[PDB]
This record gives sequence, structure tokens and C-alpha cells, in this order.
Amino acid sequence: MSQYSENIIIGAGAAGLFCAAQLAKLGKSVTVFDNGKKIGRKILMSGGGFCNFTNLEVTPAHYLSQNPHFVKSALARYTNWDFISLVAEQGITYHEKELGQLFCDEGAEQIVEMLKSECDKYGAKILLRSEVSQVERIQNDEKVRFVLQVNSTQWQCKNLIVATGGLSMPGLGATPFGYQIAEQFGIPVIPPRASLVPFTYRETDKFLTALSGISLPVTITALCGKSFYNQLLFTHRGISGPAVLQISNYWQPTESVEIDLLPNHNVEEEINQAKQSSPKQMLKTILVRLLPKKLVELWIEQGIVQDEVIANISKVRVKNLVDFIHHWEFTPNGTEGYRTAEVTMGGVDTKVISSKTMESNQVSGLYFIGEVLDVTGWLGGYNFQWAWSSAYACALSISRQ
Ligand SMILES: Cc1cc2nc3c(=O)[nH]c(=O)nc-3n(C[C@H](O)[C@H](O)[C@H](O)COP(=O)(O)OP(=O)(O)OC[C@H]3O[C@@H](n4cnc5c(N)ncnc54)[C@H](O)[C@@H]3O)c2cc1C
Repeated sequence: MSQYSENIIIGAGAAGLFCAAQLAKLGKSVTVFDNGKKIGRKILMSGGGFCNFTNLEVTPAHYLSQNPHFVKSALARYTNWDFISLVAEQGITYHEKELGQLFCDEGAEQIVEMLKSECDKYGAKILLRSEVSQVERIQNDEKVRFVLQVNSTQWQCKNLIVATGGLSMPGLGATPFGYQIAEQFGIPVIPPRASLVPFTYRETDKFLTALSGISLPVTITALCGKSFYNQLLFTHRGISGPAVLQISNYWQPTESVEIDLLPNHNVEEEINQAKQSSPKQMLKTILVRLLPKKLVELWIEQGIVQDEVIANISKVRVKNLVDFIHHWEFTPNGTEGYRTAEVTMGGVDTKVISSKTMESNQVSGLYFIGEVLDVTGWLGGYNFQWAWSSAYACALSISRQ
């Protein structure tokens, strides 16, 4: 057996499925291989089961990359609105959760269903339980530029689109195959790291484990200056939540994070209003009215915060408390693994890839789309949008040959 398909796609995920659909729709033959048992396994998990498919405010600045000028082209070619429009026209209902985030009303199944439907509608063939391996480059054959082993059959193609994703969720089928193919052809890869992931506590902060389950709004600021205002969640392992997941993109191993527990109010102003309006009251009572009761109690049960009458508090101790709550210098021991991480930072170096095409500069006929590229977006549907955009730029480019 020796099959052929002008276009082969490795990975039946967000980027793979969408690209396969665009190609069939533009009238090109394409086959998709996937080591998994079902298509779009991560799409089904995204957005807590409803799929945060994009965000109303998308710009290149919502993406992390060694190469800042990369993302702009594909994002402007196929926009968040081009997809929002495809979704609505496709009969899918969605709503805005917060911060421009858009989710499906009827679950992530809608997105996966729409993708699989477009592919069936235009001719794309999807083969599951097919793990790709042994990719070889062919040089003389004008019709065959690549050969590869899928199970026991050898496939041949003119264009090979790599949409294998990143490393998070290994139990879901995640593979480094995309990087392995790149490295085999001498294509540079930026060292991958788990991102949009929780932080783990060092020994000195382990006592905060007692706060597990508690949640509050804070502002997290990374050493590079980036800030995010959102919810922070105390865990058994460390700290998590939207604010933490967001800042893990800008945080670097060995680095510290600046956490403001009371971003909202101006503690001193308040502590003073209570110093006049309640000279009798305890510090603990004024504090619990601002922060979670159990956190305030823990600082006390740890002797970190003295509980005295508002009146018996020197203006200097009031200013040390204020700085203490607004400037918590947190140094995580590290990050949780790829089993919790939402994405993977790093990947194929985007400077050797085409900004307009997604095609490899070093190896013609080889394309990289999706998360495998060194393009990581913010939490909030940005990662899926990059998948739609890069998959489209690739398909549109190939249809033009
Ligand atoms: C728990 C969780 C929740 C998430 N929620 C959101 C969200 O709400 N919004 C958002 O924008 N993003 C979200 N993401 C991230 C998002 O899923 C990805 O950024 C996006 O799916 C990347 O698309 P992709 O096609 O590159 O890869 P994937 O969607 O991962 O698909 C690639 C496929 O390639 C296949 N593959 C790998 N190696 C091989 C091989 N050797 N042979 C054949 N096939 C192979 C895999 O089976 C995989 O299914 C979430 C991620 C996780 C883990």
C-alpha cells in the first residue's frame, strides 16, 4: 500500500481541522491524520466545556513570541470577526462571558461539530487512530515532496501541513512530533515551556495551603512590567486562577511576581476613615470587610499581622500594612506541569516561517500552523483564534498554487 494526497495534515485539532476544511472548500484534496480516537479533543475541553473560541479585542500584542512582527499578517487576513461571522452564519449561538471572551451556549461540541461538518461537506478526509512517523523529504519528484509512515502504509504528498499542537495534556494525545519534524530538517525550535499554568509554593509559603479554595480579585505584575487584573485562587499546590494563568506567560523561571491583594481600594484612606469613624474597632474587623476572613485570620494566626485597636496603630505601622497588602512579592518555586498547563510557550521559530503563508523558508512545501509555532496567546480565546488564522493563511496560500 502506497497512498497519495496532494495535501496531508498532521493533527486533527483546532488548526488542523480548520485548515483541512478551508482547503477542501477552496477545492484542494487533503487528508488529515491524527494519533487520537476523536477529533478536536482539546476543543471539547476548552472554555470549561463550552469553548472560548475567540475574543472581541484581538491584536498582535495579545500574543507572546520571540518574533513580535510575526502574528500581525495572518490575524489581519482572517479576523476574529471573520470567524465570529462564520459561527453565527453557521447557526451557532454564543455570548460574551467577560473581557471580550466569547463562548458557545450549547457547548464546545458545536465548534467541533461545525468543523467536522465543513470537512465532510467539501471532501476533506479524516483518518483517526493514525500516528504519523518517519517523515522524509523527496527531492526530484515534482508531484511528491514528502513521504511519511502512517501505521503500516506509506503516504506521499506535495504539501505537508504540521498542526500537531503543543505539549500540554499528554494524556489527551499531545506530542512533540511537530518539533521533531522541525529539528530533523534543521528548522530552529524555541525551547518549549508550560504556560497559562498555576504556580507552586516554595517551602516558606506552604502555610498558605490552608487557604485552599479561597478566591479574590488582585493585580499581578510580572518583572517585565506586564500587569493583569483578575481573580486569584489559593490552591493546595500554590496559587492559580485567571490572574495567575495570565501572568505565567510573562513570568520567567527564577522570577518573582508582584501581587496586589487590594487593587480596588486605598487601604490607608480607609484605615483612616475607620480611625475616625471607629477608633474602638479591631484591625481584624476593618480588614475582613475588605479581604476574605480566612486570609486575614491566617495572617494573624501566623503573627504576620498584629490585631490591635484602630486607635493604637502608629501612622508608620499603617503605612507598612498598606505596602504589605498592595505589594506582596511572591516567588513561586516553579510551575505545575503540562498536565495542568493550558498551552505551551515556545515552538518552531517563527522567523524561519512565512508570516503570510505559514510555509517553511528552509523547506518548501512544509507548513506549520497552530500551537506548534512559537506563538502563545493570552487566556481568553486568543489561542484558538491564532489556530483559525494560521490555518486559513496556510490554506489560502496553497489554493493559490
Ligand atoms: C484544558 C485546556 C483548555 C483550553 N481552553 C482554551 C480556550 O478556552 N480558548 C482558547 O483559545 N484556547 C484554549 N486552550 C488551548 C487550545 O486548545 C490550543 O491553543 C489549540 O487547540 C491549538 O490548536 P492546534 O491545532 O495547534 O493543536 P491541538 O488542538 O492540540 O490539536 C493537534 C492534534 O495533533 C495530534 N497529533 C500530535 N502528534 C501527532 C502525531 N505524531 N501524529 C498525528 N497526530 C498527532 C494530537 O492528537 C492533537 O489532537 C485550552 C487548552 C487546554 C489544555
